[PDB]
Amino acid sequence: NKKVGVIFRLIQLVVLVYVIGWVFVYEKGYQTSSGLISSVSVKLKGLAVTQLQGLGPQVWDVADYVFPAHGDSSFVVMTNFIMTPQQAQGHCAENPEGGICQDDSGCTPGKAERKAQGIRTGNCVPFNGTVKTCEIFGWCPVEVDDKIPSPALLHEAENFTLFIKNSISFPRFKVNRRNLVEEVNGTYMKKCLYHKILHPLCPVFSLGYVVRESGQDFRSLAEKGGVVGITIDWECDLDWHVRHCKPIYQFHGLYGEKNLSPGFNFRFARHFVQNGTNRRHLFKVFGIRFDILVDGKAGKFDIIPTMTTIGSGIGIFGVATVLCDLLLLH
Amino acid sequence: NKKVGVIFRLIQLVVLVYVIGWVFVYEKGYQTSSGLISSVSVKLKGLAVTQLQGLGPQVWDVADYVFPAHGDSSFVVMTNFIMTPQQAQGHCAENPEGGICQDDSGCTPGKAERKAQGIRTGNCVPFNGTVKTCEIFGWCPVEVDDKIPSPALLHEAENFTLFIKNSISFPRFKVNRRNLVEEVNGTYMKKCLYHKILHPLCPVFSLGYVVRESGQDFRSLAEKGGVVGITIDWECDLDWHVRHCKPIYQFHGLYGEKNLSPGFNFRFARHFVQNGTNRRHLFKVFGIRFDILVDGKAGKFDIIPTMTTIGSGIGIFGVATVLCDLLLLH
Amino acid sequence: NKKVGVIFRLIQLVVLVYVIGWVFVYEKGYQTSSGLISSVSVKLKGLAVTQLQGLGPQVWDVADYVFPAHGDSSFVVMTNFIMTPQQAQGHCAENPEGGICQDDSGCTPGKAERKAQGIRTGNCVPFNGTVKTCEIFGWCPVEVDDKIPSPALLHEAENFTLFIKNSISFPRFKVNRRNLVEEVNGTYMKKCLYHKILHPLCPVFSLGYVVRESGQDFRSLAEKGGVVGITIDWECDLDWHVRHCKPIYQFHGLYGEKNLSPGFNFRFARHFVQNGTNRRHLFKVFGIRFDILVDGKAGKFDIIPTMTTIGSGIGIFGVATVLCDLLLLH
Ligand SMILES: Nc1ncnc2c1ncn2[C@@H]1O[C@H](COP(=O)(O)OP(=O)(O)OP(=O)(O)O)[C@@H](O)[C@H]1O
Ligand SMILES: Nc1ncnc2c1ncn2[C@@H]1O[C@H](COP(=O)(O)OP(=O)(O)OP(=O)(O)O)[C@@H](O)[C@H]1O
Ligand SMILES: Nc1ncnc2c1ncn2[C@@H]1O[C@H](COP(=O)(O)OP(=O)(O)OP(=O)(O)O)[C@@H](O)[C@H]1O
Ligand SMILES: *[C@@H]1O[C@H](CO)[C@@H](O)[C@H](O)[C@H]1NC(C)=O
Ligand SMILES: *[C@@H]1O[C@H](CO)[C@@H](O)[C@H](O)[C@H]1NC(C)=O
Ligand SMILES: *[C@@H]1O[C@H](CO)[C@@H](O)[C@H](O)[C@H]1NC(C)=O
Ligand SMILES: *[C@@H]1O[C@H](CO)[C@@H](O)[C@H](O)[C@H]1NC(C)=O
Ligand SMILES: *[C@@H]1O[C@H](CO)[C@@H](O)[C@H](O)[C@H]1NC(C)=O
Ligand SMILES: *[C@@H]1O[C@H](CO)[C@@H](O)[C@H](O)[C@H]1NC(C)=O
Ligand SMILES: *[C@@H]1O[C@H](CO)[C@@H](O)[C@H](O)[C@H]1NC(C)=O
Ligand SMILES: *[C@@H]1O[C@H](CO)[C@@H](O)[C@H](O)[C@H]1NC(C)=O
Ligand SMILES: *[C@@H]1O[C@H](CO)[C@@H](O)[C@H](O)[C@H]1NC(C)=O
Ligand SMILES: [Ca+2]
Ligand SMILES: [Mg+2]
Ligand SMILES: [Mg+2]
Ligand SMILES: [Mg+2]
Repeated sequence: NKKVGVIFRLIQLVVLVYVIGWVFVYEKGYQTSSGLISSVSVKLKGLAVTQLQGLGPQVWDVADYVFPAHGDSSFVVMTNFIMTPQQAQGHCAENPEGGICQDDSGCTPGKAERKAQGIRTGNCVPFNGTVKTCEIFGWCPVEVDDKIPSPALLHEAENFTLFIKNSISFPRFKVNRRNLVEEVNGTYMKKCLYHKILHPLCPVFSLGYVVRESGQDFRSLAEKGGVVGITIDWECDLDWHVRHCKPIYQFHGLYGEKNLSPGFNFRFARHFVQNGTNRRHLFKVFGIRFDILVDGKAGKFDIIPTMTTIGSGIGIFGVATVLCDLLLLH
Repeated sequence: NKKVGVIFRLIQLVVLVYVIGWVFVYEKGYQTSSGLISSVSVKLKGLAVTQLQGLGPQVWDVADYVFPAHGDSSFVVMTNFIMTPQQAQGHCAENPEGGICQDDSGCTPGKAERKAQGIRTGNCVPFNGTVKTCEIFGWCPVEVDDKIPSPALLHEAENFTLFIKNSISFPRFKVNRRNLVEEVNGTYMKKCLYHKILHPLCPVFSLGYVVRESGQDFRSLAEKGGVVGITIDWECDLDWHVRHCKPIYQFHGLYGEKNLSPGFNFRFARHFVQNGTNRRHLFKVFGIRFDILVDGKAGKFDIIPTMTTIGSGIGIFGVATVLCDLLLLH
Repeated sequence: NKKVGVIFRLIQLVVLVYVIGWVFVYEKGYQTSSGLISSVSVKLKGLAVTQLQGLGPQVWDVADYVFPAHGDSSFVVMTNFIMTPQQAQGHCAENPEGGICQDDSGCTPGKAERKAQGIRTGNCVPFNGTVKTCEIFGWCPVEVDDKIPSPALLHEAENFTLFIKNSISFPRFKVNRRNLVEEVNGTYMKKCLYHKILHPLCPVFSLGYVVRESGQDFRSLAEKGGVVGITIDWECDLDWHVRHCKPIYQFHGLYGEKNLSPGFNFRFARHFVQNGTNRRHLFKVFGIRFDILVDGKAGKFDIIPTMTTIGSGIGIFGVATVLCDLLLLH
């Protein structure tokens, strides 16, 4: 019965290497894990000029296309918009999307149950020469978004510069880290663009590069909106120096079927007073949605997790020996 | 004895079924699990007309009551508000809740330590015919919010239509899903409203229906504000087809004591220039805020989790056999 | 030997006391834990007057320095700003930090690849008496933010009052709780300031106190920006009365190296129409970023977790007895 003893010793050494190698080195059992508190700050530096027929050139800056101007992890960068200027409340025709009337008797006074555009007065007024729509009480210039410009108005926003400022701190270990690692210098930040292989630590991200890394064409998203997911990973080992701690950036493309509700869009208004009359400008903005999520874990050596892992390894070794003895007994 | 062997085989088959079933089949240990990256897009439709005393009708559209116009998981829908128009900086009387003075000597120049309304000039001026308040420097049309209208101004927002666009993707499995499931055909959305049993996949949610599902009456919340929590679950099995992956919507009502701090409210201003003077309109908006949280888990068959579960089951079987033998030995 | 036997009995009773005490009493294994749904509401009460050279006093109320006026867990409180008023689109000189030209031939028509400030017409115009900059198309009053005032403009915002309204609910146990505990009352809320020892339940947080508890001086964070992280813990036991459930507030300071990108800052603009011409006021706001994160769990007695913990304890006791017997055999 020497071969059975050799098999027993082989199982013994295998489970020993498993409990000493996988639990300690691979899983970092002797270390302890703690969460972090993260705050994301984003700033854009880009300018795009859009010229519309019958209107002067429009200058767009960081305050314009960044609607969360205060700064948030979730922000929208405007790429295409539909402008309905000089809106004023009054009795006027509605959009043909709500309904088409051939006579005043067909119109019913009240409010539409679904997709209401205003309060119908019960009269049928011609929206244009061909068709007629119900008269409603509201903003007289209706947003007609049936025509979307195929070339993106803010097409210059493809190669803009996006700077992400992320500060993370572990309360258990009392260590504060920032995306600006020691390998990040001022002269380096002056001229650098983020790359997956060349410049990973450069905190300046190109919007077109971010969109292309996610797997989406920038033009199709700029046409009618899009969603891009950015994730920052702070997995690091505090047994080494804090210089080794560096963030990892991953880009994920969030998209759906193109036939049903493609892209991301919303409507906002700028209220102003002109000539003593309250007016507003309505914009249907097709912009790319950027969501930043920060998840990180830090491991530092501690005696209690080490002792617990040693006890678990001893228990696993004992269970393995007992199972081998039972298999030998048959 | 025979009973000893019967009990032994019974425990054997019980632990075998346990390690091959609940542990393996029910808990789905043969599949790996990972998180998702989610982005929430919300769009509101519906119009409400509010006619104030001594003021013309005010038309409110999606851009108006939705203050997060860009689109976020946490958004506030206006249901009631208190409007103080034409606010200009100057020297004027303060609110009575801040302080009541009977003479100029009682007033003290400076700023209030708590609940400051303006820089006190140091003179006692009559707020109205009966009482007098300290003169302060700031917006002279001071907000008087002691009277809240019992009927909600934007009470038509009960049966509005809320569209939620959620795109989730699992980076581990590289599978992208959207709330617009294959059952959603685009024409179904034209005439569907979300229901717990009838229309679970309709992406259009009625605000009143959501408030009722949360366990609250819409009128009481619309009067003085409210908080409603919406959760979306994406638990699915990747071994089946992707069509089986469907989101589950749950509504939670977040409330508290009605006596102390009832509802939810905030204050914002719209700055404009009229007649060469900087003026603003102050609104105390009593509206219901909706917080959308997305959590999902996907499982797909993998060999390593299966092997680990098989090893754990074999270990548990061995431990159970040892314990049964020790118990039968007595 | 009897001594070996009593040693084995001592070891087994020790491990039994361990598995019965640590798992049940200390770790609360007999009860199950679930997550919560949290919504954070913040309200600021404070007024700061900033007087600029050549401009009248400016009143900044809650609606002014709270840019997320609708209310969110992540909000920025304005403490210092650089104001550039009366911005209009035109052909004027650019900022000298972008480029300096000595002749018209040096200028290149087009847009800058990095940090673009506008569309260069191609002519070199004098920015001031000494130096000349490239003429660009855009907002003529180019922002000159080289000089930052050392005293914070909104330095009065140090001892302002911040009220946090957090409502949490556990869907598994259907228990709803709010940060306003039964001990907190209206008279207490009228006059109280949060303290770690004196007033832990007071929901009114002083901004200066919050910044000092995080470990940062308020002056530098007000001058050049800062980030402060607030965490709310709702760890509670449902075996006791709901009165014992009270939130715990912790403040974490998120900072980085001062040499490279110190503090937090953003840029926003207010659009208005004056004299029939579209104009805007651009502000470079240096403010403290406040992030509120809520994480908590609740535990209530259940039979299935208790039975599972009892089974695990019996298994651990059996494994320990088997290992002790194997050691005694050696
Ligand atoms: N989106 C961006 N693209 C390119 N560079 C950026 C961007 N954001 C910041 N930077 C650079 O990082 C440096 C430090 O950033 P910081 O947060 O101090 O901005 P800032 O200096 O206040 O902005 P500005 O350069 O407009 O004054 C700046 O010199 C700036 O040039
Ligand atoms: N809140 C809502 N209530 C009801 N239907 C909605 C809502 N939001 C969107 N829809 C419908 O869903 C469809 C697809 O949504 P999508 O994001 O394409 O809107 P859209 O067509 O860009 O906006 P609009 O309908 O204003 O032109 C639209 O035809 C629209 O009618
Ligand atoms: N930032 C704050 N600082 C000090 N006290 C506050 C603050 N926010 C709210 N409170 C106090 O809490 C009480 C209840 O809060 P609530 O949300 O009802 O405010 P409110 O009464 O709507 O606002 P206001 O007091 O301005 O009318 C109020 O009486 C108010 O005095
Ligand atoms: C009038 O408006 C309708 C709206 O759908 C459009 O189909 C039609 O072509 C328009 N006619 C003219 C002459 O513009
Ligand atoms: C791409 O980047 C360059 C900068 O080198 C810029 O000039 C160009 O306009 C960008 N492309 C688009 C489509 O904006
Ligand atoms: C700063 O770090 C960057 C990293 O690539 C490096 O290229 C640059 O030379 C460094 N500058 C100094 C002054 O060390
Ligand atoms: C004057 O204002 C005070 C404020 O509380 C109010 O109680 C009182 O009724 C007012 N008097 C008149 C005549 O409006
Ligand atoms: C309920 O919905 C209907 C649409 O069918 C609408 O007409 C009605 O105004 C809604 N109720 C309220 C109180 O808004
Ligand atoms: C699309 O799916 C919906 C799901 O309810 C169904 O009612 C509708 O008939 C379907 N349309 C088509 C054209 O299949
Ligand atoms: C002109 O502007 C430049 C910008 O850097 C500055 O250095 C210089 O001192 C200015 N000269 C005068 C006279 O203001
Ligand atoms: C500190 O708080 C007091 C209120 O007691 C206030 O008067 C003072 O202005 C505050 N300090 C600063 C620097 O704002
Ligand atoms: C309000 O709460 C405080 C905090 O302990 C307490 O001292 C005070 O007695 C309470 N007042 C009332 C009326 O309950
Ligand atoms: Ca205006
Ligand atoms: Mg449309
Ligand atoms: Mg009040
Ligand atoms: Mg600068």
